[PDB]
Amino acid sequence: PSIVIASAARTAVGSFNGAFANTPAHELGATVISAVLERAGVAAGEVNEVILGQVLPAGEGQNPARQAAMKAGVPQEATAWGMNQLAGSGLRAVALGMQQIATGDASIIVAGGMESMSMAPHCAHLRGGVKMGDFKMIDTMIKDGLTDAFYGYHMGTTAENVAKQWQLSRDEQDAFAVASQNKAEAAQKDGRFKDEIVPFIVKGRKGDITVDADEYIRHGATLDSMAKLRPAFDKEGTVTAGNASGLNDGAAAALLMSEAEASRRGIQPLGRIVSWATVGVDPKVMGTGPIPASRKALERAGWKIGDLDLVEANEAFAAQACAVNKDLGWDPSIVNVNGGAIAIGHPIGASGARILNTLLFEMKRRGARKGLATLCIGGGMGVAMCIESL
Amino acid sequence: PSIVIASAARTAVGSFNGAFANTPAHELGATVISAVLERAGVAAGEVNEVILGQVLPAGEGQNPARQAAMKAGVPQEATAWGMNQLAGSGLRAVALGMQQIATGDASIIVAGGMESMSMAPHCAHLRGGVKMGDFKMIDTMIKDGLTDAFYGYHMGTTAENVAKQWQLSRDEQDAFAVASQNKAEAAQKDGRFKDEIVPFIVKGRKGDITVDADEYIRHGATLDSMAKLRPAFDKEGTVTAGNASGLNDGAAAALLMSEAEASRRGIQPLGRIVSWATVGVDPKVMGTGPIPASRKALERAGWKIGDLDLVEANEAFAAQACAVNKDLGWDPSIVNVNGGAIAIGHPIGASGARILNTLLFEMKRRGARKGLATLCIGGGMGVAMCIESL
Amino acid sequence: PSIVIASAARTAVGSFNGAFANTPAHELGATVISAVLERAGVAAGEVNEVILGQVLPAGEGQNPARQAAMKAGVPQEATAWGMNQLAGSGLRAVALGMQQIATGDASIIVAGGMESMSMAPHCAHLRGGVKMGDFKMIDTMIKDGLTDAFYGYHMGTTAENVAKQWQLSRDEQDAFAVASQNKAEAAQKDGRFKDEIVPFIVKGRKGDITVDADEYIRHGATLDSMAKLRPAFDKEGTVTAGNASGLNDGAAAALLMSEAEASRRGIQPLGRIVSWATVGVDPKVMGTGPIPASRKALERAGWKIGDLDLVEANEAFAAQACAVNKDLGWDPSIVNVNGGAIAIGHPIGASGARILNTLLFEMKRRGARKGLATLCIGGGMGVAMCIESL
Amino acid sequence: PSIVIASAARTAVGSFNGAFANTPAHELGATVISAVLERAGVAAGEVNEVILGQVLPAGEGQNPARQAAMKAGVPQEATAWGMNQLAGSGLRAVALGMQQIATGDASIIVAGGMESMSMAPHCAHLRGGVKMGDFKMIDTMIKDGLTDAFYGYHMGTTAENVAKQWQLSRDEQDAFAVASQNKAEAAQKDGRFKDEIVPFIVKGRKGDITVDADEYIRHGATLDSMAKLRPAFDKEGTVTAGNASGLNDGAAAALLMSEAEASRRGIQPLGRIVSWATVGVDPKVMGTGPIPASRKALERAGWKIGDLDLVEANEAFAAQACAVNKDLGWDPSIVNVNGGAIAIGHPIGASGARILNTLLFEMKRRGARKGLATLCIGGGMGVAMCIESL
Ligand SMILES: CC(=O)SCCNC(=O)CCNC(=O)[C@H](O)C(C)(C)COP(=O)(O)OP(=O)(O)OC[C@H]1O[C@@H](n2cnc3c(N)ncnc32)[C@H](O)[C@@H]1OP(=O)(O)O
Ligand SMILES: CC(=O)SCCNC(=O)CCNC(=O)[C@H](O)C(C)(C)COP(=O)(O)OP(=O)(O)OC[C@H]1O[C@@H](n2cnc3c(N)ncnc32)[C@H](O)[C@@H]1OP(=O)(O)O
Ligand SMILES: CC(=O)SCCNC(=O)CCNC(=O)[C@H](O)C(C)(C)COP(=O)(O)OP(=O)(O)OC[C@H]1O[C@@H](n2cnc3c(N)ncnc32)[C@H](O)[C@@H]1OP(=O)(O)O
Ligand SMILES: CC(=O)SCCNC(=O)CCNC(=O)[C@H](O)C(C)(C)COP(=O)(O)OP(=O)(O)OC[C@H]1O[C@@H](n2cnc3c(N)ncnc32)[C@H](O)[C@@H]1OP(=O)(O)O
Repeated sequence: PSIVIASAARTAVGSFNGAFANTPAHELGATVISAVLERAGVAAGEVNEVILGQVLPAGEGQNPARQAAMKAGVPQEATAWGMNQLAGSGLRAVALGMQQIATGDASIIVAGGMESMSMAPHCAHLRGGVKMGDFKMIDTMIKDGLTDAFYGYHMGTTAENVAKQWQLSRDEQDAFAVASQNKAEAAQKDGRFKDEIVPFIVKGRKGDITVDADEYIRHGATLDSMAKLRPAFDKEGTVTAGNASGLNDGAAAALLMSEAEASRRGIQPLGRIVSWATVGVDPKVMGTGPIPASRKALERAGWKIGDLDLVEANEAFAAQACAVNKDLGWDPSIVNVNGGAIAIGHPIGASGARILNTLLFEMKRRGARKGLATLCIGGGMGVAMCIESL
Repeated sequence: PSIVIASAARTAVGSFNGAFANTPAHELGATVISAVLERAGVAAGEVNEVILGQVLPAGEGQNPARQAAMKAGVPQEATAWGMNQLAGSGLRAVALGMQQIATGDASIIVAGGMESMSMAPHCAHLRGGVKMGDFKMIDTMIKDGLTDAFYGYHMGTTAENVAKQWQLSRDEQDAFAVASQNKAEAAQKDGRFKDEIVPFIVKGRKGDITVDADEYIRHGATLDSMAKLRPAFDKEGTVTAGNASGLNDGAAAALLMSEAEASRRGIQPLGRIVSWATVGVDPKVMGTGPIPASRKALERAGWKIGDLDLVEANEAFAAQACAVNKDLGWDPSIVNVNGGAIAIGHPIGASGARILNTLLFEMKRRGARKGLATLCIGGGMGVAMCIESL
Repeated sequence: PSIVIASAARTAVGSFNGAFANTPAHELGATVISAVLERAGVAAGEVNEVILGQVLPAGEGQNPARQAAMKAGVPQEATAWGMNQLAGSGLRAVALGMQQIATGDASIIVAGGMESMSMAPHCAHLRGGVKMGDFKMIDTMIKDGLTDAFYGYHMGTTAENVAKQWQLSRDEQDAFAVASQNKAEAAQKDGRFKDEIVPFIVKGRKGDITVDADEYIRHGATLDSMAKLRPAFDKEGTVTAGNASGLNDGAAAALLMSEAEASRRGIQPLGRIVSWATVGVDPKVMGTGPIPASRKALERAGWKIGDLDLVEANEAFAAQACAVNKDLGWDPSIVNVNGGAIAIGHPIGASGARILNTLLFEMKRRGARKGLATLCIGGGMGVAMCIESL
Repeated sequence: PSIVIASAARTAVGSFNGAFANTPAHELGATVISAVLERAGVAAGEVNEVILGQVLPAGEGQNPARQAAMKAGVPQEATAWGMNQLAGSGLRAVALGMQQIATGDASIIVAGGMESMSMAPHCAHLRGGVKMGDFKMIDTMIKDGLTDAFYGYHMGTTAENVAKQWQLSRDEQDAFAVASQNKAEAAQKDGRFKDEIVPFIVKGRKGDITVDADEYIRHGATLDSMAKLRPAFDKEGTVTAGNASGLNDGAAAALLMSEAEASRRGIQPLGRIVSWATVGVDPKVMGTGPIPASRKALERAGWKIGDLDLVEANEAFAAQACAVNKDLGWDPSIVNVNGGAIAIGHPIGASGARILNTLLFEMKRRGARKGLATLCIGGGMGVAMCIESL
């Protein structure tokens, strides 16, 4: 089996309670679904299944993947499901879809992720009844997204642990963050994100608004402004809101089919999926996940690390990002060339399809042959995928 | 590629706010994961991944499937993820596991489902705030489990749609339900759930309790107690509390590996998976999903309906189940031989694994060579899987 | 001016989530208003104002006093208002009614209090929105009723403060508590609450229930059952659920007019109000409020402590009740002759009026000439009223 | 007894979720208490009681009036209590305060009201429990403040009832409303609210903000702006957001003592309370309440309507204000000379004190000898107070 990405698309990443503050994930989803269909010239009638990574579905109704697909125009006869491996989710969905094709179960799959961290509700278990006493309304975004289920503290605390292990100074984390911002503002301005982004129309009462730019990138980001910030978790620590990514909203998708199918339709694919791997690590240092993941995927692809021409490695925190780069030893000048999530944002279930978008379109534009996408995963996991240009 | 269910276990299904009223899904999940390992004689450290269907994860912490796997002693090295195709989630998880092993990405998978409908919280989106006026706190079990996203109404209203299209009377669904209650009562007393069920220890403060029996089945179920119930959804309707399944809690799972590996380990498998399928249908008549999904599966196995020795066809509603039997035309004496969900319970994300567990242990008990398991899915889909004993 | 109490009534006192669990305070209020009118031979058309103490009006609608008055058939031309001096409220309401008559602003007032602790809601401020992080749903009963606003701790902690300053042992508190129960039981069995109580009909769907007995009084209370309880507020503390009053529902009221008006009508009044007083104390030892208030009220009446024939002093906690008795030195045999709040219950806003009811019917029964009613108030206050028989 | 108002003060009236959006009512209250004291040259140690009207206390903690008094430095020996007769509260507190002094129960009282509509929580009764389905989180400001308890509709509907009975056109209402804005604007710019307002410091993390000006008054209000609005309550109705008052925060108070005590201390009082009255009306036309109350107060004073030099009549709705003016026949040019609540706001429990404040400082400024303050009250009441200058 030879499976290709025929097309891909993503929304802009919206800031917490910004452009997409009242926009449900399945609407962002539906827009990306329509985009990948139109970009490859495949009708929505020909899609067999839609697979979407989503971490925070509380309150959005039955199977939001099926809602995304129906709104996109996919017919009732196809199928649609969601899945959750946290930040890994959106890239893992892409691997799952490839498997559907490889085992002769489907011809054409749309896979990716969607998230609205904005729209995540607060909740409380209330059936028994609260006879006496205050009770907590729990923020589901914090509880289901950002808190370790075993140790009970924030993901940023695991970033703290990774920093300590690898002895990464505050100045090393800030300098990395300022580079990711500077790279991102540069790509934005030079038009390097227009290709991958499909504009979203936010319908309203007193006017439609078109959103086509990443609103979380901060312009003119400087080391001095990074150095002014207070530590955000450990009170004499090194992780801040400046060297960690944010809470964001968006969606992203790819259309997969067999190489042969693409050639029958005259489609020029963005890449062939050569290998993928998922691996587990200690949850206290979950940011190490991408290391055994990226190395296992490379092993499956039969490739050496120096064979890679481009990498996209999710930047949840500057700490885990510096460490991952240090261990694997690949050339920093080929990693996150258009910036990473510290700058662009981290819409969790979507992020893995997001970075895959960035990779595929950058690989197309510089003529790169081989690349890899990798992310760390809360609870101690990593996921990775190798991509080769045709 | 030939993939087999080495082993399988489920919990008793508990009634709503009943035995597992304060038990999170991942604990019921950890208990079945450990039982599949034990029953097979496989060490937890040999498990590559745990895949669990779960529909209602709100408030349960990051990646509940990872929480289940970790409490069951599966090492940190392994991976876990959750997925949602509503009531088909648990069956689909098994197929996804199968796929992991057939694409050469894994050796040993634990797959199934888990659900606590009792532990599901109420929620509201409150980030923008509520400037003025009343607002609703939403039941996430109804909103995310039992309400159609497209038309707005309860799943029982779809069952009513199918009762009118297939012209099924209230005496025909009442007859169906009592028969299911009688079949499930006779099975329980006969000892025929003992093998599949693993006891679960409810940890309390004033005493542990060991749950090893389904508590939702009602004994001595009469047609008159059925015929004295007012309709739940349509006031001139046929669907009532008694001819529809309940709200339940439980978990259900299966250990997957290749046939060659089952033989190297000296494991005699419960069955070989031969084909599966999912298909979509008109959401208004979602209960019909199992018709095309069973047909596609049966065709992907090269089988005729006639070949089948045993079928488990989830009874969400008597209306949908009466209708599926009518269209397919298999012998109703080989369907849900030990009762159905009307009797037993319908723990949504878990139900598809549940009915697989009953199918496998019954097929072994009687000596049946071929089995089909199938379920309808909210939003309008079906899933099915063909099993063959060795 | 001389103001009399022409008539008085109270409902039975309901247990927390017991007989009155779903009855709003204003329906209790209305039954008592009707009763005081009937008992005096005064028509509702003659009432000028209704004044009701009430601590916990949240969720009850606009001005519950007006709702109570209107339901009892008091004409729209009358006025009605609520007030809050915490447990002082129902007694203060009577002094405020007496003031409207003394200043010539009204002729006939109904005053007292009403409280539904069971029907108190939980609440949160949600207008600004909750951008990120958990929030508490606050129990309004605990927050508005039972928590000190200055120090942040439960009223039971101020009882601990008093026990420590007055060196009152757990043994002494428990004996006081068991004596309260035993006196209240005896009084109930002997019929001594019959006169003061007006029966309340709790309307239902499957039948009405009449409630005319205090349900919180525990029959056969033992010293062993007080002695086994654990401290409720301080782990080396002495105050327990046994030697504190409970959380309760009820209403109580009195009909006030000038002495000259009672004589024109041919009414035999229950008592003349001779004096009242309210004084502040340190919040930390609020249970001491009755000391300065009783002494002030006695000064104003021109009476010595030894002149009193009967005293009702509210027993919020055994600790403060004991301290009050010690400081004042009145003969304990004339205090709370029929038990107090430890046994009967403490429906906050109604209690001041409840104990006045008990005092007036007992004075009448035994022919006592001079009486005092007093209560402590959260936030550090005391209220007292001197009554003389005619 | 002759009782005088020695001094008075109010905060600026804040807009809904505006300047006081996170300021509890008791904080606003404490500032006004300190101000009346400072203005009269009376020490906090001399105050016997504080009486504060307040409609919406839910969530604020035990007895907010005590909390306000304590914050202002009134000694623990003094007493404090809240009351609620709706928009009547803040004026009625003054009359209650006058009564304490007239019956010789106190010498120095601070009386007024406070309200934070912004801080009013949402609530639900959750004790019994919510077994299944959605439930309502009720806005306490609307339920307890603005909804009639007998008919279930907004106060705005009662305004429509009045407009209908009195045949008041939309253009007459919109003219009154624009006049009220234009008079308030003029008075604000001329500095006529300076004397009555005490500045409130809103303590902020990143800077304090001093609030000394009424923020709800619209500058340059046009008739065309009123004329374009949609009816707010009845779809062919006449009452709009423009010709109704708003939802607002504020506090207001007066220091009261005997005329002879003022003389001893050398205080030139703002006024002598000559009479007061409260009367009920039909709830359906509650806006007519000022008519019978103002006539009763004038009767009790021995004054004809034409003896009055200045009137303050609260403007809940233009409709009722117009009705009141037409029935009473007072010269409209002496009524609400500096604008009314349509322009300044309506902080419910504080409103009656706010209008008293305005009346006293205007009477002083122009040398008017005879004044009257009156307001309508939800549930069908009126309150009125007559003042004479010394
Ligand atoms: C495997 C995984 O994927 S784990 C990853 C999952 N995602 C996460 O864990 C998210 C991690 N981040 C978070 O949880 C949150 O965004 C936090 C806690 C770090 C920050 O949240 P907040 O406390 O609300 O920080 P916020 O975004 O407001 O920033 C704080 C201040 O720093 C400023 N700031 C941040 N970055 C910069 C910068 N580069 N330059 C200058 N100023 C900056 C902001 O403007 C802000 O100022 P303000 O509050 O006066 O307006
Ligand atoms: C794709 C899919 O899978 S769609 C399927 C998804 N599943 C569902 O939608 C679940 C459908 N069922 C439901 O929603 C609910 O069970 C309902 C609304 C139908 C009824 O449940 P509830 O409203 O919570 O009521 P409850 O479970 O307490 O039972 C109601 C009454 O019927 C009685 N009852 C129900 N069945 C029977 C029976 N077979 N014999 C005798 N009595 C019965 C109960 O004992 C109870 O009686 P009571 O009022 O005298 O105490
Ligand atoms: C000025 C003023 O007014 S301040 C006063 C205001 N009012 C108050 O502060 C009320 C004080 N009391 C309270 O707040 C509460 O009732 C508390 C916290 C003390 C106890 O509340 P709860 O959690 O409902 O405890 P609860 O009433 O169920 O009692 C606990 C146990 O003690 C037992 N108990 C209580 N009294 C007795 C007794 N006399 N004999 C035997 N057992 C007893 C109960 O039966 C119960 O037993 P269980 O746990 O085995 O079932
Ligand atoms: C006896 C008694 O005391 S009963 C009195 C008790 N109080 C009440 O009953 C309160 C009555 N008022 C209310 O309930 C509310 O203020 C309402 C329902 C009338 C309006 O409230 P809201 O829903 O928040 O509407 P809002 O105040 O935003 O006004 C709506 C629009 O009209 C506009 N508007 C308001 N006043 C004016 C004006 N004078 N000129 C021009 N436009 C105006 C606003 O700017 C707003 O425009 P926008 O939303 O595009 O920015």
